[PDB]
Amino acid sequence: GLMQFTLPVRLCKEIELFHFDIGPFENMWPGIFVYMVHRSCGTSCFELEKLCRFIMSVKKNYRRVPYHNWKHAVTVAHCMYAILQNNHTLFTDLERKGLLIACLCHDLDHRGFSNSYLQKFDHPLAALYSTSTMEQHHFSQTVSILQLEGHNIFSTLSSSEYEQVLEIIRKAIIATDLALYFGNRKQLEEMYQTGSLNLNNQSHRDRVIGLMMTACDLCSVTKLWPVTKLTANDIYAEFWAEGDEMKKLGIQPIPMMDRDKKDEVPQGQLGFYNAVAIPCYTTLTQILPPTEPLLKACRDNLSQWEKVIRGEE
Ligand SMILES: Cn1ncc(C(=O)N2CCC2)c1C(=O)Nc1cc(-c2ccccn2)[nH]n1
Ligand SMILES: [Mg+2]
Ligand SMILES: [Zn+2]
Repeated sequence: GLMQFTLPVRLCKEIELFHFDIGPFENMWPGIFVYMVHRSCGTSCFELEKLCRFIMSVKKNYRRVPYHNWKHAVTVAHCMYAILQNNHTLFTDLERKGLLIACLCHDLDHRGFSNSYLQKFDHPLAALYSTSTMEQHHFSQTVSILQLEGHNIFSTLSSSEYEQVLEIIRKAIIATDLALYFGNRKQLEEMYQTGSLNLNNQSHRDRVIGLMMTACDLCSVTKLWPVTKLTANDIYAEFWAEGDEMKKLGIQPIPMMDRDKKDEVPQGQLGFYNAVAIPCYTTLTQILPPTEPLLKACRDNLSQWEKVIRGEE
């Protein structure tokens, strides 16, 4: 109870900033996550023995893939921490509880293949979940781990509070399906411009949390350029492996996943920043102004990708 998690000074200070990188020391990430729960939610909102066991079961159920791994989990959770600490009073206790866990669990048991590749492979999961295939699976994995003996970190919540947090986590994880992101941000864009946006309206809260989830999920594009650039290699390592697997199924993959179209990557990044990331953090900044540093960082990294194309690196 009187046991506070602490971090060395440089991390103590930098972890508060949107552009924080959690570092190459795997064994520190659990500690970094508990630190963030303790500062964001309180030291009393999870029994440490149950939280510690839950975290390590979540870690065990992430695969050793190049991008969709335990490091991605904790990175996405840190960006959510930075949003929550910069927008203190907007979020309920159950939202702070739910969303950090949502983020940590949001890619549980990812194989490093898209929903598209599962459907074309005809993977069993694609018969069980026709749309948002991996995302329904990640929610299903989250519930399984919550039901392991001694893992139920929500045990001391009322029956209704418990149902509310799992509903928050499910909507949060479903929203990381980027197919759902485009429609969600359009709706939020209209709602904000027309003045109809209302955070007392639950359906509107749900939309805002969906956007926050997209923003945290995409957060490699909001880092120092060397983090962004080197994370991009991991991202493309999964994409090219999927492109390889599409070729094995007899299907020419989209250029994004073709290791033969490596030359097209800089331009594909410009597309991605202009079509997905910049609009995401723009709308998020309008709805939550203290998240402006994510938009600024994203624009700086676009400008770095423009320099790669111009041959200035
Ligand atoms: C940076 N980042 N973060 C997440 C993602 C992303 O889409 N994710 C995470 C899994 C789904 C990206 C990304 O690079 N997306 C791209 C690349 C190209 C692209 C298009 C044509 C040619 C080359 N590349 N189009 N979209
Ligand atoms: Mg995902
Ligand atoms: Zn993710």
